[PDB]
Amino acid sequence: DLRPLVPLDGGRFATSDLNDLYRRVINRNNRLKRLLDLAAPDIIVRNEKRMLQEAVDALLDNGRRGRAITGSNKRPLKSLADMIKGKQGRFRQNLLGKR
Amino acid sequence: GPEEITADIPNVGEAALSKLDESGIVYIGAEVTGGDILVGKVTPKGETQLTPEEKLLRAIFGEKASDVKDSSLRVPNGVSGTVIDVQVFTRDGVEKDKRA
Amino acid sequence: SQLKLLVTRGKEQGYLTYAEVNDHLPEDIVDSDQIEDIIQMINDMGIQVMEEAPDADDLMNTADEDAAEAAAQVLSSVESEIGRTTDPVRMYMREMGTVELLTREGEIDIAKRIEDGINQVQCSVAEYPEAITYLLEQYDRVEAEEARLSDLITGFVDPELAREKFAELRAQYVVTRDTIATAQEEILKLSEVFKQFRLVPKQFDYLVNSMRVMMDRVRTQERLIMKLCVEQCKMPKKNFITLFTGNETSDTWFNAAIAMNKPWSEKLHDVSEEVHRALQKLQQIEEETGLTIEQVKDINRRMSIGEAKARRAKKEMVEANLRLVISIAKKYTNRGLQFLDLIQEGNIGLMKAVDKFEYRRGYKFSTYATWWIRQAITRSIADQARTIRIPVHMIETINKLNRISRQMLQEMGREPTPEELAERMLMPEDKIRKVLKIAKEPISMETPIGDDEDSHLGDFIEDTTLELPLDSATTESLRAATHDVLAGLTAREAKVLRMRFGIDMNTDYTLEEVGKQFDVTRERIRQIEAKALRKLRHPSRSEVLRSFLDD
Amino acid sequence: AAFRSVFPIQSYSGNSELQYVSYRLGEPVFDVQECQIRGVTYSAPLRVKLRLVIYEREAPEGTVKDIKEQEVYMGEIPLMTDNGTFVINGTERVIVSQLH
Amino acid sequence: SAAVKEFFGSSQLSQFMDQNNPLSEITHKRRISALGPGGLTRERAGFEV
Amino acid sequence: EFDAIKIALASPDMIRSWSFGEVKKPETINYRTFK
Repeated sequence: DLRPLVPLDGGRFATSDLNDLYRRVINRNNRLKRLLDLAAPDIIVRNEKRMLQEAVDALLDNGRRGRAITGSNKRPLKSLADMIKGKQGRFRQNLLGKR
Repeated sequence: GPEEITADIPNVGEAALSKLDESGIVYIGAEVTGGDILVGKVTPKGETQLTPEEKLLRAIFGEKASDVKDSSLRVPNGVSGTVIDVQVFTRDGVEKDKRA
Repeated sequence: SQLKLLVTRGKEQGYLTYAEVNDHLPEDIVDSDQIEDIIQMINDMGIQVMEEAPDADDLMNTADEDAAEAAAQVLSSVESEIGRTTDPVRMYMREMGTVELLTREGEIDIAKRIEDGINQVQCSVAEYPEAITYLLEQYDRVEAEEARLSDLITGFVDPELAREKFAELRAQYVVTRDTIATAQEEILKLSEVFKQFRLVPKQFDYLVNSMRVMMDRVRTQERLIMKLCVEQCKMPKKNFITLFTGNETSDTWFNAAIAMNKPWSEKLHDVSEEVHRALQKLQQIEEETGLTIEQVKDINRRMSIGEAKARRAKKEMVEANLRLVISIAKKYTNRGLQFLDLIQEGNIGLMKAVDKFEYRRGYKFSTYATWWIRQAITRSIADQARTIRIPVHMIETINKLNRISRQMLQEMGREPTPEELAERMLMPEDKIRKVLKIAKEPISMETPIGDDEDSHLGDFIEDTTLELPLDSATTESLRAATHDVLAGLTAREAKVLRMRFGIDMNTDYTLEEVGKQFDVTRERIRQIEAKALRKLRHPSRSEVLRSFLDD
Repeated sequence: AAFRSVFPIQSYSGNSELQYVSYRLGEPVFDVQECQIRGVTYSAPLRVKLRLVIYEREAPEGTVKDIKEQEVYMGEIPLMTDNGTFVINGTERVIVSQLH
Repeated sequence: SAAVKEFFGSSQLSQFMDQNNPLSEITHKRRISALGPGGLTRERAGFEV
Repeated sequence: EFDAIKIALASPDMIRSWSFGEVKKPETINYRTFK
């Protein structure tokens, strides 16, 4: 419910980026697991480990180091830090000034 | 399912429907004010799964919680004016009601 | 290090432009992303690199302070390197570029390598009596129709010919097996004839991994003799190589290990129990698997050798083809899956290909592997491209829709009405509306409507499940009113009313449980409930109650 | 002056030039009242009479030998009403001049 | 059509015609903005303009 | 009700206590019946 997938009007859902980021991390995590089951040549599993690391690193703090992954809107999608940190995180607006 | 615009809406007396015509949409020229219904629209509620003692109060007075709840277009509060025109855009698949 | 005095310049000015941070850069930076990262590192410690003259009259220092020297260290180091260690894609491109893309008919060579690598394991299988006994048991098992006869083979090297060459296997196996110095030639020739077969995949897989399980039980008892004595009893490693290694079944290497009367030997009395019992284990296990230990030991050892040879060449095969894989994947790039997802799914398909190859078909490996890889890549793009997983045939329908829509847009003048697509396609015209409302992607709840506050979309979504505080404060009043009404009733009728619904208790009860509570039939209870209801229906107990029915 | 800037477009020496001949502004489907009522952008179709000429790769300097002709549809262009305003989705809009 | 339609339909130089008035329309048509794509923003300018 | 708030690292153990079961697949809803 903190990262919902609310149904807007017209069968056009609205979600927060965190679902996209969690998809991106779970996909590469599962793919790494299957690579480790297949006993792949360590070149591909190395690339998979690095991909999973970038996924987790963009889930934790997107835009921190590696040119943040952009969502489907062209846009650098938010991560847990951006829901916390900055002018727009929790600590600033809804944590100080509310309706 | 669909949503209707019929002039029969649950949980409102006939006194609040002297404005709506049979087809559900207000008469052109009627003087409405806040809280009146400009359009009578209901959406299906399935299903309620009601409470304790509310169940007893239902049994006592033999009523039935309606399968529908109403989401009808009422004048925003404060407004007070004359309905001067009403258009009815209908999707192509649907069939026009009486007012359209 | 002009960078280092660039930092001091940006400080002693209190700000840096893009002009200065383009002047005092390294002259050898070609990858712009390095410029990105370093200007970020600069701003992280101060000072912020705006693009012009300002900060002229803006005298506002959040850049303190431990970050300053660390970031200066990182900047002074960025010249010591050249990058990049920040793009996985480019590091993978380099990684595959390491392997020379020259396997020009060396493929067939390494493929024959794979073939005669996975047949040393074939022989080590052929020397494993337990797997071959399983094959015999399942011959007599499937020919008795305990499974489909194809449960043994994915093709072979005739039903009655199959079963009767299995019969000759049975006869050669008995002459192999009851001839306990006669077993040598019989078993070896039967393995020669046996190596002309072609198992079911799962059959061979299970039988060989249970071969591994057998040798690993032997290996576990080896542990039980090793760490219990050499590493725990402080048995001499040279001793463990001397006495135990070589005999392994007799009692002359451990029971003649305490008995060797040494500082090491007569300390074996405390871990003597589990070695005593492990000898029993291994001595019965010799017959349990069907042969004394060392034989099947080194047969599965050569098995390991052969499998290692097989795998180590499939590596070179896979890399030489992934050089192609990247290229083949590049034509699926915008389809919803970022690039390195595509090439990783491709490489999974590529391993699939290399483990299903044949030089016998005389063609070029490229076409076979590229079929595999395009199939698996489009499988990926289908199965993990959207936030709501829509099936693949549905994606086919959507693609048809997009193509025919673009076509009607430029053939039928203005645009395609879905009533018109209902004819242009052979679909039922609500399938079309459905598939159109199903193919759309979700709006991001943080997409900002460009208003004053810069509030996004996810802050204008009411919560249509909560109950309005007026409604909860009503039914609390309803609990009050109903309890009041019941209070003015006989205890029989009141308890029956409560127990009948769930009023201010746990679960409501059927009439029979109620009669249980009062020792009555359910008809008595229905009478009580009906009388209480009739009593309550009248006003003076029902005015406020019926007013709760606001209508 | 936006068609000449890109026409004629030749192949990469391909002896085939797609050249522009003229264009024309279609008739608007809806006039501005109906365009506001329906929520449409009041505009006009834009027909363009391109022409594919081909030369076979012999001589001399691309012999024009196998040419075509058509009327293509490249997009609809919104129209300024008699008071200098557009109807973009039924809403009146105005394009404010920029100072660059 | 997509490019020109996103110009006309969504960009800082395509605004609701203020119409509460005859003068409001006639002075919103004759307006010379200094913003938008191809023109400086509010932060970057700034008392130059 | 409460008092000071502690922040710190979280072991994998503490994280497994926080959860109510592991998430294995990357799918969200069922696209036709949106359960």
